[PDB]
Amino acid sequence: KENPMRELRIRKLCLNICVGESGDRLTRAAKVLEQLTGQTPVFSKARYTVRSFGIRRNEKIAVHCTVRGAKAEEILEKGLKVREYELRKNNFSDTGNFGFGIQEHIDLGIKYDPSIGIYGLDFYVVLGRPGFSIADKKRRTGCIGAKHRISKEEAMRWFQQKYDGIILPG
Amino acid sequence: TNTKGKRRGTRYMFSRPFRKHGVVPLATYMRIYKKGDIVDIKGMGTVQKGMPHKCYHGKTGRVYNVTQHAVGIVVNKQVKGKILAKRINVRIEHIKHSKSRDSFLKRVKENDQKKKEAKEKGTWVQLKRQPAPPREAHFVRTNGKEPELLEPIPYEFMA
Amino acid sequence: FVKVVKNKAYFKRYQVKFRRRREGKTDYYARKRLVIQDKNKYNTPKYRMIVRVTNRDIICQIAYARIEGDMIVCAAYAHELPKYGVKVGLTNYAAAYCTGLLLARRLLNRFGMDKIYEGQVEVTGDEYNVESIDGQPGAFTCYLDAGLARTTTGNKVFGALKGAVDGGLSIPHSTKRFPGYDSESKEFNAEVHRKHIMGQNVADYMRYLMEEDEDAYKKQFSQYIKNNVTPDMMEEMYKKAHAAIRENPVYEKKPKREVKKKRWNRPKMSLAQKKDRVAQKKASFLRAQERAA
Amino acid sequence: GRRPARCYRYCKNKPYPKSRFCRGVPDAKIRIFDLGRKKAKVDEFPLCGHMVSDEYEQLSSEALEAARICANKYMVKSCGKDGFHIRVRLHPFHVIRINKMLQTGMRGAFGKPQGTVARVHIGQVIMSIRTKLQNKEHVVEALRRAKFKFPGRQKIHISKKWGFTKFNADEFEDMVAEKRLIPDGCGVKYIPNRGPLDKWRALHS
Amino acid sequence: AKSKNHTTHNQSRKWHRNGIKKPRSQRYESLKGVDPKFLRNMRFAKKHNKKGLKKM
RNA sequence: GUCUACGGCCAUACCACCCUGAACGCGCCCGAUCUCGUCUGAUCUCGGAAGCUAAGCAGGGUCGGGCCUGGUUAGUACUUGGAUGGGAGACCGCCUGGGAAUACCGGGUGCUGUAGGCU
RNA sequence: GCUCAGGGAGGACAGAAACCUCCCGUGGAGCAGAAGGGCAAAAGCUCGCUUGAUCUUGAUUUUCAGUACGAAUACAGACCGU
RNA sequence: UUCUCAAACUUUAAAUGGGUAAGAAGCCCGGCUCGCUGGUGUGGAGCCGGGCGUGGAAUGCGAGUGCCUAGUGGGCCACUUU
Repeated sequence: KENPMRELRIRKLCLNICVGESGDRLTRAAKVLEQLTGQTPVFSKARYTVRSFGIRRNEKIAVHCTVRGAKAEEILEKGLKVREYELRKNNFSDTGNFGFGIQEHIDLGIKYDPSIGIYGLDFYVVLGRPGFSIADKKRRTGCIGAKHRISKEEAMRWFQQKYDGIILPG
Repeated sequence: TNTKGKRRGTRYMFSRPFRKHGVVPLATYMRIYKKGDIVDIKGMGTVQKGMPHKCYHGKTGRVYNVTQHAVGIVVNKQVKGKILAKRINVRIEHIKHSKSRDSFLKRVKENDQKKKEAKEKGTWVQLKRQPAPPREAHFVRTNGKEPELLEPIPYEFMA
Repeated sequence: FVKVVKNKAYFKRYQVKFRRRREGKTDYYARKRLVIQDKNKYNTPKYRMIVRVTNRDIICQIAYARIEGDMIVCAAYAHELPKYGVKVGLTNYAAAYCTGLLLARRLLNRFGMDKIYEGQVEVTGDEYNVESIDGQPGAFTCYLDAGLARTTTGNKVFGALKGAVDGGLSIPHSTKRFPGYDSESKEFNAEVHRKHIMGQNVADYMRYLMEEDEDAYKKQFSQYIKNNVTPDMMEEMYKKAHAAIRENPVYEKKPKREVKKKRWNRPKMSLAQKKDRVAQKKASFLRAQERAA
Repeated sequence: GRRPARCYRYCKNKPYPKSRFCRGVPDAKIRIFDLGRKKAKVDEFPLCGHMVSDEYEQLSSEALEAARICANKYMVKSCGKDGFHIRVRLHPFHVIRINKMLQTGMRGAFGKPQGTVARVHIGQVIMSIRTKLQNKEHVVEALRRAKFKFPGRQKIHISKKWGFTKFNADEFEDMVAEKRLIPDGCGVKYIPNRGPLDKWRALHS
Repeated sequence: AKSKNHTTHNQSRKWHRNGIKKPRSQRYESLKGVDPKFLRNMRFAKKHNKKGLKKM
């Protein structure tokens, strides 16, 4: 009997559309997430001026959206079906999280538009556990402890169990 | 000539000790200072407000004035041949009590114990701190065994 | 392979924060303002009303800071409240009020200011302030220690504040953070605050589940069904409590029963044992070779 | 080129290192502070011989460089390329100043950096040579050749230590036997009774 | 025509001729520099000592 | 035996990892109707009590790192005062008093105030 | 209300460097400038409201002759902000 | 792990040094005053009136105080530090 407070689940689904572009592209990039999640995404600014990339400091580069709960589950099913439920070893972080990109947002269930167009976006799933909200209280905060961590090994056998998904090398 | 300037040569004086940086422990802020309380001055760097001048660091005065956050303290700074008892307004955190006076105020009361006791009983007690006398004659025993002979050790270079 | 941040040199140089900062409890920035007195008061005790809402309890203490550690002059916990009427929902705004009220009335009993400074007898919800009466002892003036709680409009700390303010404590405050403060056009609808004090925030939500689906009602309100609390009962259930608190606020202590003295805690392993374990281990290792090789 | 070592012999000034403040410092002539077979194990070069200062004075980088060469040559002529290992245990960190008089005078006379010099104390090691125990008389002669390249008085001591370690030569084999010492290049790592016991199990595995 | 810039050479000898006088530490020091709001009240406390003369 | 609320002193308390937690507590945990706050009821705020000590927390462990405290280093280094002492100097010795710091080797590993529990 | 420099591990385009999370992070960043000191639920970062950078007596500190100036520190009386 | 360093580096850290204290202006009860401070003849200060002289480390030495005031305001040398 595993203690039912060790039930590994999805804390959040960190979506981002980083275009490296302002105004019309970036506002019509936000259309994709808002037609997908049903919530208004935040426009992340540039950290500083990289002249090589064609950005400038505080110029809006990207648009991103974190999703919690049933909505976070339901979107992540649409994402993995485009990757036909297979991910690489090196896609899974040492901290027990995983992520993967998609080439184009049409594959999820949004239809092609002349104005909205095509936008590749980026799934990052943040796997957690009951008692991971200790690390961001205002009152008595604390680290989760070495036992209660998700390992990359534990995160791989979660994906393999939950979504019946094979994990492949390369 | 030197740079005249209020905090000149106070690189180490007004610095905090090693791993005693950060928040001021709050017992500092909640000890009562009266008039005539003998007080030693030691500029804490964490509180830049109401600091004493570097010349009053490691000096001991008595308090004449008590305000909200600070005490006016009379201290003997000496200029040339003149010693000038002068009045500086120092905040609490640059000030402790002085335990210098507090070993006398026990001796006052201890003398009051030994005086009222045998004011009538007629055993004349000693109330003056007589200096450390020449140690009185005594017998050093060598319990059977001899004292160990010492001889100077011969020279041999080490490096 | 990159440079380890937690070397010897890290831990040598490392300065620990204060225990109560390490534990994530005390704000020493905000404490230094609230606790310490002006030097020209000289052990005039500076009281503060310490409201601490737990997961299951509301702790309302009054302390003044002495150098040895601040000394609690009167305590009122919300788990006392069944002896005054309130059975269940011990960590809501209405219990916060009762906890705050019980603290005030209990303290004014111990200073012999029970008859003087009655406070709000009939609970209104408006801004009350306990004025001092001439020829009498002055009103007990303490301040509000909110702790770490994000003081939003309608935080439960401001329940116990109002609870104690109505109970005959002079505490400086504003209605801005009482529930019923219109944030938009900047007025204070006092009727909304009376709802929360008399627990109609809960009673309206009880009815909302009770009328939609009994599945969600039983799960949410299991011990309201159990201890026979209906939404129609709610307002009088606190009026009875508010009056019963004021009748007899004094604290009969729980009598310390004879302890058989057994040690549930593991004792500290002595030097001889620790020194001998590593002797047994380095014997166990060498006869795991002599048997092997 | 540069003045006699009579001018910059005695530790006259405070130590004046190449730093953020003293910049524009010329490059010291000594750079190779150890040579021979400096890729040698403790076990094979027991006999260490120290040249030791007997005077509190400044020894030039150019003198250290000369004495480094003078000892290396004679050690190669005696013990061969890889029958010894020299360490010059002084590093020229004190900067020497020159007041170039080309019509200014003693006005604004603070010197520009001329060179570097090793500040040496009484009973400090200038150079040291570890080699095989047979090559004892060759070490004494190699360091005596190199004494003439320094001012003041140097003594030539034969260490009661094993090579360039800090452990006595009548103690060394007894401490490598019980694995209190393990060889780790030219040095030897001391292993106390103080680590975690998993460290100890790797010792006696 | 450069000259000597500063010295403190004969000064310690000059200071000690007429002694180094510790200040004339007289009893009852002045109430100059004591906070006004407190010094106001103390003056009122002296003003009304006549009131409790019979009681005293 | 021990916790909670608020502390005082701020590592003997930290840090890493493991082990055990009776009861009360403290928590994670269940929700968003109200007050409040968000991209997101995760945080914040609020209303609860199905579930579990997994975690935080407490105690314990480790020839643990660190820290605290002694020993050694060492009467060493440096040093007040002294000499028509030595030495070409560099510097050194002695007399008169004072007197350190690593490496190295031990030991220790939070005390504790007010209020309120629990056993 | 937040935590920084920097590092590790991941993630469509994306590379040494854009963005997104999780972890380590005693300050190694930042605080206009010189350097020093000070600083982590802050003194930094981001927001909210503001004009205590206002009006007024004295005392004091610093340089010092114990004179000015500048700068400063503790109060007191107002009126104010938060 | 190892070699070697720092006037503008430092965990430690001297010797010499610099404050202060070593009583009657002290101690000790008791009452009075206050517009200051206040849960509270609370807190603090200020006043009166009593009672306590084994004069509270060594050594030496009579001190205190105020006017008027010349010359000087090129210095130089020595031990140790620099």
